[PDB]
Amino acid sequence: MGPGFDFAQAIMKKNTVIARTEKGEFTMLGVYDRVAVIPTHASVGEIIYINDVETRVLDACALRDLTDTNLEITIVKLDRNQKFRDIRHFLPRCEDDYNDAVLSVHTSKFPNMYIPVGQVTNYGFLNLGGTPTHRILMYNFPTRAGQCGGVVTTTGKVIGIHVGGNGAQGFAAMLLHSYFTD
Ligand SMILES: CC1(C)OC(=O)c2cc(Br)c(O)cc2O1
Repeated sequence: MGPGFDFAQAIMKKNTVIARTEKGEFTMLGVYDRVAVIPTHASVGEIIYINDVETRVLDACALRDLTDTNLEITIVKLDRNQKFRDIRHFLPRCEDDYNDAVLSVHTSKFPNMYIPVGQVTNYGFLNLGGTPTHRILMYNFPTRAGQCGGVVTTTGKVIGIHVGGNGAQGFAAMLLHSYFTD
């Protein structure tokens, strides 16, 4: 409908796949080469389904900060025959607050879904499902089961992936450029 939705659509149309694990179907953001991200609660194994194709997992790393605190981001390298468009230059370098964000989801349950969530707070610490978690972003939208892995964008920046909610607020794990240096 406007330039926020334009940037979100550009990311969804080229840089997402549908990931299926034993714990469900997730929006999965591809970042560069065969490297993608997914919430750590997806419990990625040795094999994952990518757009309903059986795919070997070459590497999976559940990220923690240097306090050894959960970040809820797993970086996955996929044995796929095709590379993602490199979007690392759209990742923030530092922790920050944002205005006017969009949460975008693409699954069998929620195809082509875009939500204007408004202001995003650098919330920091969250007890997420009983697990102490750092680098959480918060938005005041009643997000629901099925939106985990959804991409959080502003115009020109990919800032997080949706990892939970409490019925009134939604919570995303930050994406930082430093997670994807090589
Ligand atoms: C009520 C409650 C906790 O129920 C869910 O199952 C749920 C899942 C996601 Br994902 C979310 O953003 C928010 C949610 O709200």
